[PDB]
This record gives sequence, C-alpha cells and structure tokens, in this order.
Amino acid sequence: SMTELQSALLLRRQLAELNKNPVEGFSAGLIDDNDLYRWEVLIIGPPDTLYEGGVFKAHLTFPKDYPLRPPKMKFITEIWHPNVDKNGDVCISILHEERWLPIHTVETIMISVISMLADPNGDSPANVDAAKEWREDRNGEFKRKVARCVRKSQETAFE
Amino acid sequence: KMQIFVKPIRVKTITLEVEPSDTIENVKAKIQDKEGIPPDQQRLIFSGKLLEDGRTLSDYNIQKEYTLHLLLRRH
Repeated sequence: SMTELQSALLLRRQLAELNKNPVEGFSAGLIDDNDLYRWEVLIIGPPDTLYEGGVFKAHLTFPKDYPLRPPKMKFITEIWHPNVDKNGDVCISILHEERWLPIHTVETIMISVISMLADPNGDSPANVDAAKEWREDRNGEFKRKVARCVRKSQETAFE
Repeated sequence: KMQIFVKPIRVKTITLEVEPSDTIENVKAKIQDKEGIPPDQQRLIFSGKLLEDGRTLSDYNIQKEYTLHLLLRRH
C-alpha cells in the first residue's frame, strides 16, 4: 500500500508538472486518466541527428514499485535504431533491471532517449541489422532507412 | 574549432484566452490571430497526444494555466 502510494504520488506530481511546464522535445501524459502507470509520449527527433523532425509516439509503462524499478518503453511509431528492438522495445542502460536510480523521472528518461537518437550504445544492441548499418553505412542505407521512418512519422502527425 | 549556442531572444510562449468548450480547431484559429500561422500548418500536442481538431479542450482535460505543445510543418 505504501509502495503503491509512493509511486502514484511521484507520477502524479510529474504529470502535473508537465501539464503546466512541458519540456521542449517531447510531450508525455496518461493514456487513460484513471491509470497513472501507463503513459504515452511524443518524441521529436532532435536537431543535428538523422532522426531530426520525426514525431515518434511511444508508451512508457511504470511498475507499482516505481521508483525502485524502472519503467519499460516501447516505440509505437516505426523506427530504425540499434537500441530499438524490431517490436519497438527500447533497450537502454538507464532502464536496466548511466544506470537506473530511484531519482529518475519521465523527464530524465526522455533526456536519455533523445540522446540515444544522437549516440547509440554499441554494447549489446537490440537491432543488430540497424547496428550494422549504423557502424558500416551510417550516411547510406541507415540514413535512407531512418529518413523513411521520419517521413512516415510526419505523415501520421499531420493526417 | 569550438562550439557555441544560439537561442531566440524573443519569447516563444503564446498566451491564449479560451473556454473549455473551444475545439482544437478554434484554438488553432486563435493561434493564427496572434502569430499568423495558417491552421493547416499547426498540430497541437498535449499529454503525449496529437490533439484532434474536432475535440474540445474539455475532451482532453486541459485546465487553466496548462501549456500546449505546437508542432509545425518544416519547409
């Protein structure tokens, strides 16, 4: 009960902070107002990256014992990135279990995800195909693929 | 070689007077009045969602003092 109360109080205050004082580069909120542990987020491809301009929808699912344990993140929008599994799951070090700490917030996680789009982690990638293209042909096929992802994401954003 | 940053000095924040019954379409129309951005250039974002023109601020539980995110077509 205490654990469910602590996790809810933190997520609630974070949500209230983002409703009034959003951070540039992303928007985050509840999928259903009655569920504080299932978030959806829109992430803008950061400048000076191959993802620049993309509008990336993702889900962020918190456990009941947050902040002791991290949330899980999954891109809904299709994306081509070494640390993003084919199913959309985001495998990065800050979400394991540079590591996870009970001080990290939604904002802290988005900062890491945005940096991820600029600098993938080369240790144990989730998309070996994308990882290979990023190491060997970054400005060729990889850039071409990511460009498609970006175009498709902007299409659904202005539908 | 070194690195520097450049930010706009102009306040990018837009202030609007709205009612909870206003639709997202009406809000985009008010944004045009102040900044002159055609509605079909804007998409409004809040609580991690692409706000749809036909829904109201009340439909998205947007309260007073809340801040909406503005997405623009890149040219």
